[PDB]
Amino acid sequence: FLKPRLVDIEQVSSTHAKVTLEPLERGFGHTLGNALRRILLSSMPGCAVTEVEIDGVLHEYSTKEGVQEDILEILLNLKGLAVRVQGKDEVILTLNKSGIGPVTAADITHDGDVEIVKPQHVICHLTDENASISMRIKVQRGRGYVPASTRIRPIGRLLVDACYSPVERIAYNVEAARVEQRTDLDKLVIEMETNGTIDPEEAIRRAATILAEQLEAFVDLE
Amino acid sequence: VTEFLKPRLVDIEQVSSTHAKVTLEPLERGFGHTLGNALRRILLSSMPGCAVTEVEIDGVLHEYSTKEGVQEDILEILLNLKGLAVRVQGKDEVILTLNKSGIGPVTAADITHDGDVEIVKPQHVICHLTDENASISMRIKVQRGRGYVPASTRRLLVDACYSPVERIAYNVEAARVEQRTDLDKLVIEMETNGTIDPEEAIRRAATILAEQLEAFVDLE
Amino acid sequence: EFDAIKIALASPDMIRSWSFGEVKKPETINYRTFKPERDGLFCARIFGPVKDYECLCGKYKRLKHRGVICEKCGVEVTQTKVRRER
Amino acid sequence: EIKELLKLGDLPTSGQIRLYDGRTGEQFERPVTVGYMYMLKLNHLVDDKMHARSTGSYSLVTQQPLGGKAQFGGQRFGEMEVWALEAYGAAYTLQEMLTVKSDDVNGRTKMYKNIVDGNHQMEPGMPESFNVLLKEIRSLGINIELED
Amino acid sequence: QDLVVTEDDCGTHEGIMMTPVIEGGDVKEPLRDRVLGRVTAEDVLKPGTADILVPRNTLLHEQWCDLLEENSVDAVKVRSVVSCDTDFGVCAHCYGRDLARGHIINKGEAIGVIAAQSIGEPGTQLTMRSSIQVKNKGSIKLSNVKSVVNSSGKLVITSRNTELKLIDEFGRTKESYKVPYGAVLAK
Amino acid sequence: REEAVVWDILDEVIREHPVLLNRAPTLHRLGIQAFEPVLIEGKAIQLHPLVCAAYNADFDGDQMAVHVPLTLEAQLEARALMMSTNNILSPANGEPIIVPSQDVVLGLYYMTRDCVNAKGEGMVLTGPKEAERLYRSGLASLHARVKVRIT
Amino acid sequence: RQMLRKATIVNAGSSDFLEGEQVEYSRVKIANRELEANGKVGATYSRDLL
Amino acid sequence: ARVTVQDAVEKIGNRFDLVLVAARRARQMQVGGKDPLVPEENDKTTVIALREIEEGLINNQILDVRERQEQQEQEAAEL
Amino acid sequence: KPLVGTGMERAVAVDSGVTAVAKRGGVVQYVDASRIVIKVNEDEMYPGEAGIDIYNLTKYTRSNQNTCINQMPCVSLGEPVERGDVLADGPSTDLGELALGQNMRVAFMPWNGYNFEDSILVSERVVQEDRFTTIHIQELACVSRDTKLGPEEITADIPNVGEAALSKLDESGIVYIGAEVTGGDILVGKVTPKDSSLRVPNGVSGTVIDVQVFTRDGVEKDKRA
Amino acid sequence: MLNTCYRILGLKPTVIFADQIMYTGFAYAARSGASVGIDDMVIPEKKHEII
Amino acid sequence: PAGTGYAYHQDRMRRR
RNA sequence: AGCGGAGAGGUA
Ligand SMILES: [Mg+2]
Ligand SMILES: [Zn+2]
Ligand SMILES: [Zn+2]
Repeated sequence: FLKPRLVDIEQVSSTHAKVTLEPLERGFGHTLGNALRRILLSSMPGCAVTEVEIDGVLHEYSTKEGVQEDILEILLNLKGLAVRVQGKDEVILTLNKSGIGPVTAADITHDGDVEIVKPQHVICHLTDENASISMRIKVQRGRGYVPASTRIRPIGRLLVDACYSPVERIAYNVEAARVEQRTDLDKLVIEMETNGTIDPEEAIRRAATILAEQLEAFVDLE
Repeated sequence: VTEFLKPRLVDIEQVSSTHAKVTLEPLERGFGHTLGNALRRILLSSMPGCAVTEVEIDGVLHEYSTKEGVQEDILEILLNLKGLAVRVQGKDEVILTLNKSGIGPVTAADITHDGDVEIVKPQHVICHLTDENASISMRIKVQRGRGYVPASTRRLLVDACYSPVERIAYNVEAARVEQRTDLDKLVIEMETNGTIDPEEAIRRAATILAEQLEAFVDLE
Repeated sequence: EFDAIKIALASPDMIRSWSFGEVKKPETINYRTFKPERDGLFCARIFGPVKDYECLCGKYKRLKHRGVICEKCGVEVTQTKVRRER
Repeated sequence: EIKELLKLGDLPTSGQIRLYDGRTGEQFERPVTVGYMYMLKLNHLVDDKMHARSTGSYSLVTQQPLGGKAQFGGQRFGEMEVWALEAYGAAYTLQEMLTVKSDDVNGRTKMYKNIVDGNHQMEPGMPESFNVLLKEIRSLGINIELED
Repeated sequence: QDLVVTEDDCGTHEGIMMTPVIEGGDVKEPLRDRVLGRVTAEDVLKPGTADILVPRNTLLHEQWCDLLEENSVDAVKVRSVVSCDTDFGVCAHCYGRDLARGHIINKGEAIGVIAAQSIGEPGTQLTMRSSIQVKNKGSIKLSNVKSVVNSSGKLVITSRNTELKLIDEFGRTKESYKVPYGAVLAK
Repeated sequence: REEAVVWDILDEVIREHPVLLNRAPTLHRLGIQAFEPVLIEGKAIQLHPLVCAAYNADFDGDQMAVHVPLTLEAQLEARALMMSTNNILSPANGEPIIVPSQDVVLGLYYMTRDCVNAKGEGMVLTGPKEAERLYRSGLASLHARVKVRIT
Repeated sequence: RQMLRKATIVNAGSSDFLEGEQVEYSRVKIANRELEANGKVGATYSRDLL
Repeated sequence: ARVTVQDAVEKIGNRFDLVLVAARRARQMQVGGKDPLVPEENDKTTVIALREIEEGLINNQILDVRERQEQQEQEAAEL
Repeated sequence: KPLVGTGMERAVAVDSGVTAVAKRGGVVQYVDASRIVIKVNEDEMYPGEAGIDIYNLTKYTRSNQNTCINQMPCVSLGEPVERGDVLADGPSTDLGELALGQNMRVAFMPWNGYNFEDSILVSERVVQEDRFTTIHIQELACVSRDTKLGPEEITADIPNVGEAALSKLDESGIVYIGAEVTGGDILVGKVTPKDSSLRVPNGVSGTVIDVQVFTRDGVEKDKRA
Repeated sequence: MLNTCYRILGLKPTVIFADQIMYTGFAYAARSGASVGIDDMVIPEKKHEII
Repeated sequence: PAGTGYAYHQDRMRRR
C-alpha cells in the first residue's frame, strides 16, 4: 500500500488551519477521516483553568464593589480563557489591575512559560475611579471534560469547571489528488478549528500517536 | 495527561474455525467505535486475498443460457464460484479447470490441484449433473486483489470478492473499572471464508493501519 | 392462627369485659408537665405505661418489677404498646 | 419569506442539510432537518423526584411507612396493583408486600435479622392496621371477634 | 374478586352456542376468533352429517380450528363459565386457554381479576359523549316464517319475527336481516 | 462512607435479584413487571422500550416506582411469573403486547422497501452476508431489488 | 357469571328456606344436591340477575 | 444464565408448584448445608434451583424422597 | 435571547417587576454590580428637590419556588438612557427581552433508540458550555425551643462527632459564609439535653451564601450574632 | 410476524428474535435518517379550485 | 387462595 | 427516631 505523509500545513488564520495528507488508498480517506476526527475531539492535551482565588470574596455568588459584572460571570470568562504552557504541568497566574476600564488578559503577569494566546479576551469591566481586583488563577494540564463536582479546602479557593480541550471543530473532506500517472488515489484535507494553543502538526501527530497506541494494545511495534 | 487505559483481549471465544467472536476491554470512552469502525472498514473493504474473476464455459457464451444434463443453471453456477476458497502462491493470477462427466454433484474435490492452489473445502458443491453423457468442462481463473469489486464495475465475469471476511460487527457496550465511570467493552463478531483464521485476520488489519500512521508515529 | 370472623351486637357485659376503667374527666393533658391526668382520655392508670417500663409516678424504673401495678398512681408497668389495645 | 431569508443566507432553500454520523463517518441518506429550536429546561428535575427507602421511620397510629420524600418515606403500593398481584399467581410476593415490608413490626424485625444473617423467610403474624380497625369497629357498639 | 379456577372438570354437557356475528352486512367477527381456545360442549357434527369432526371435550387450538374452517362449521356449542357446573369455582375444562399461555388454564390463576382488569382497561380508550338490499350471491333461508303469496306473486309475511338469512354457496349464514309485519319481499 | 469495596458487594448481590417495577395508573395486570437491574451511572431508570407499550408509558416525564422482593418465594414468584419474558401475550387477547411501537417499525418500513432504480439493480448474491457486505461498503443500495440465495 | 350468582325459590320442598327468600345459587345447589343424596325432593330455584 | 422458565414448566406442568418446589429446594440450599447438584456460575440460589429443575433431577417427588430418607437418617441416628 | 420571538417579549419583561426600569431618563453617572446611579436629564428634572436617581439592584436571593432571582446591569459607564427603558436585566431577561430558555442546534432524526417516545438526546457540548446549568436556593431553618430539661443550645459543644464536623463550624457552632458542604455535614450544632444539629438534607450538595439569626428580646446575644 | 414466531418456535427464539428486531430497527432507523420538513408536506394544487 | 397460596389452601383445607 | 388534618398549585 502507498503511504500517507504530511504534505502541507495551511495556516489559513491564526486560530485554525488545514493540514493535508497524501496519498491514500481508496476507503482510507474516510477511515483516517472519521478516525482522526474522533481522536482529535477525544483526547488532546490541554491547559484549562481550574481554580481562581479572588481577594475579597468568600463565596462565588456575591458582588464585588467596583466591577459591574458578578463573580460568576468572571468565572465563565476565565473558563473561556485559553493559555499555552510548556515546561510545567501546572502553574499559578496572578492578576492585578485598577482604574476604570476593561480588565484584559494582558494585565495578567506573564511568565517564561505562560503564554496567553489571545490577549484581546475581556474578563471584566472595572467601573470605579479607585478600586481593583486582585486574583490568583491556578491553571493545570488535563484531558477531556472534568466537572468541578467529580474532582478529588479553605473557603477562599473557589472552584470552576475544567474544559481541558483545545479543539473547537474538526472537519474533513476527502478528494482526489494530482498523483502522477495513477488514479483512485486520495488527497486528505482536514480542517481543524482550534482556540490556538496546539500546533496542528503536533495535533495530528499526538492523535495518530494515541490511535497507534490503541492498535498497539494487541499488535507489537514496527 | 497521556496515560490511557490500554486494553488487551480478554478472550477469543469461538464457534467453528471459519468464525469467532473477539472481545476487548477496557477501552476509553469513545475509543470503542473508533476501532470497531476502523477495523470494520479495513477488513470489509481492503484485505489482500485471492478469488475468482473470469470464467469461460465450453459451449456457453452468454449469461442467460443453459446446458443439458445440468440440474442448476449458469446464472446460478457463478454463485458457487464466489464461495470458492483459494490460496495462491506469489503469482498474481492463473487459470484452472474442472473437466468431468457423470451423474452427481461435481464438487470442489474435482478441481485440478495445480500445485500451490489449495482449497479448504473439497466437499464444496459446484454444480449437479444428472447424466452419464452429461460432461462438465469450464476454465476458471483465480486472481489476487485488494478488496471487493462487483461485476458491473468490472466469458463470464464474477463479482470479485477478494476479502477473506464475510461479516463483522462491533457491539459497543459499557464496562466498569473499580472507580472509573464508563468505558467501552468492544465486542467484535466475525465470520471468514475459511481461507484464514479469525484471529490473525484481525492482526493483518492491525498491521495495515499501523503502517498507515508510519509518518505520524513520533517514535512511541 | 385462626379461621372465620364473626360479628355481633355489643353487650354491656362484653363492653365492661373489654374495658379497664370508667373514664370520667374531660381534660386529657396537663401541658405544663407533659403528663396526662388521673383518669382523662389519655390515662396512665387505666391504659398503661407512657414510657417504657416506667410508672407515671416513676416508681419501678427497673425491668425487675415487671407485671405488678403501682400504688402511688396505680399504673400497671408493662410495655407501652399495651396502651394501644386497652 | 422564510425561503427568501434562507436565500439571503447561504443555507439551502430546502432547509435540510445532509449530515454525517460520528460513528460511521459516512452520509445519512435522504438529507435531514437541522436548525435552532428555542428550548427550555423545566423544573421537574430528577433529584427532586428520585427517592428510595430501605427502612426508615414508621408512622404512629399505624406501624406503616410514612408518606412523601421530605419525610423519608416509602412508596404507596396502591390498591390497583394489589389486584394486579392477584392477577398473577404471586401470593408470597403479596404476602410480604403487605405484611412484612409494611405493617407487622415483629415480622419486619425478624426479616431484618434474617437478611443480615442470610436467611430469606417471612413470619407473618398479623397486620397491625387490621387490628386497629378491629379496635375501631369494636370501639363502636359492635362485638367483633376472631374464632379459633 | 372471588373466582378461582379450582376443579379440573365439571363433567357436564351444557354450554352456549358460538356463531360468528353478522350485524346485517359483512361478518364482523368471524367464527375462528370467538371459538378459538375454548372447550367444546359436545362433539362437532361435521356437515358430512353424522361425521364427528372434533370430539366432545377437545380444546380447539389452531389446527382443529382450521379443520373446522375447511368443513365450514356453522354453529359450535361450547363449554362456558356461565353454564359451568363447578361448585364455588370454575372448572378447567370450561374455561380453556389462559390466552397468555398456549395451553389449558392451570388450577388457580384467578380469572375474575384478570377478567375485570382486561375488560375495564380499554375504557380509557372508548368514547363518552325502507327495504332490504342484499349484497352477495347465495341461497335464501327464512327463519320462523308465516307468509302468504300476494295477488301479484310477491311474498308477504304475517309474522313479525321472521328473519331473512342469506346462506352462502356452502351452508353457513353470511347475511341476516329483519323482515317486518306485512313486508313486500321480492324473493 | 461509599467505599470502593461495597460497589463490588452490590455487584455481587444484584447478580440475579429481580425487582418489581410499577407505574402509577396500574390499569391491567402488566403494570407491575419484574426485571433484573443493571447498574447505571446516572439518576434515572433506564427501561426497555418494548415494555413501554405494555406500561402505556411514553417518556414525557413518566415516573415509575421500584419494589424489591425480599423473601425467596417472592423472588421465585417474580422470576417465574412476573418476569417480562413470561408476559408476551395479553390476558385480554392473544395478541402480542411486545409490539415494536414506533421507531423500530420506521426502521423496518424503510428497510424492507423497494425502489425501481438505484445501486446494484438485479445483481446476484450468494447469501445475505454479501448483502450486508454490500451495504456496509456503500456499493449497493439499501433498497434495490436483487436475486439472492437463501436457505 | 358473577352477576346471576344469587337466586330465589319457587318451591322449597323438603329444604329449610323460606319460599320468597333470596340465597346464592351455589349454596342452594349444594343444598338440594345433598337432598338428592336422600330420596326426598329439594327445591325449585329461580335465578335472579343483580 | 436465566432468560425463561419455559422448560421448567415443561417438566412441571403447574407453573405454580414450580415456585414451591423451587422454594423448597433453594431453601434447602441456603439455610441447610447442602451443595448444588449442578455446576454453578457463581449464581444465586434461585437460578441454581430453577436450573436444577431444568435438568429434571428435582421435582416434588425426589424432594419427598430426600425429606423422607434424610428423615430416616434422623431416625437412624436417634437409635 | 430567543431567535424566533413574538414581539410581546419587551412588553412582558417591562411589565413584570423582575427588571428595573429607568423612571426618569438621563446619563449614567455610575454603574456597579450593586447599584446604578443615574444623573437626571435637566428637562425631566424637577425645579426643587435636586436629586439623582439611585437604583439598588437585587443580587442572589431566594424565589418562592427556590430559584435564583437576580438582576444584572446591561449598561456601561457614561451612557444615555431614555425614560421608560429597563436597566437591570433581571432573571431570564436578555437586554430587556424575555429570555426563558436557550436556543440550540437541533436535528430531527431517530438516533439509535435514544429518542424513542419523546426523549431527547443531548450533546456533551451543551453541558460543556454550562448553558442549562442552573441555580437553586434552599432556605434551611433551625430554632431554639424552650422545652423540658431546659432549652436546647446553639454553641459548638457537640457530643460524639467526627473532627471534620467540628472543623466546618466557627467557634460558636455556625458554619461560615462560603463553606462548600455535601450531604450529611453539620450546619448548626444544636444539642439536646439528655444531639440534634441541623444537618444538610440527604445527598445534596451546595454552598452556604447567607446566614440569618433572629433572637427574642430579652435573651443573650452570642458572639456571631 | 412475532405472533407466528411464538406459535411455531416457542418462547426463547421469539424473545431473542424480538430483541434483534429492536436493535437492528434502531440501527437502520438511525442510519436511514428519516427526518421531516416543511417541504415534505405537499399541498395539492387542485385544492384551490375545489375550494 | 389464588396461586401459590391456592396450593397453600389446598394444604390447609386438606388438613381440616 | 418524633409529622395528623385542611387549603392551594403542579406532575403522567
Ligand atoms: Mg406521561
Ligand atoms: Zn404511681
Ligand atoms: Zn365445568
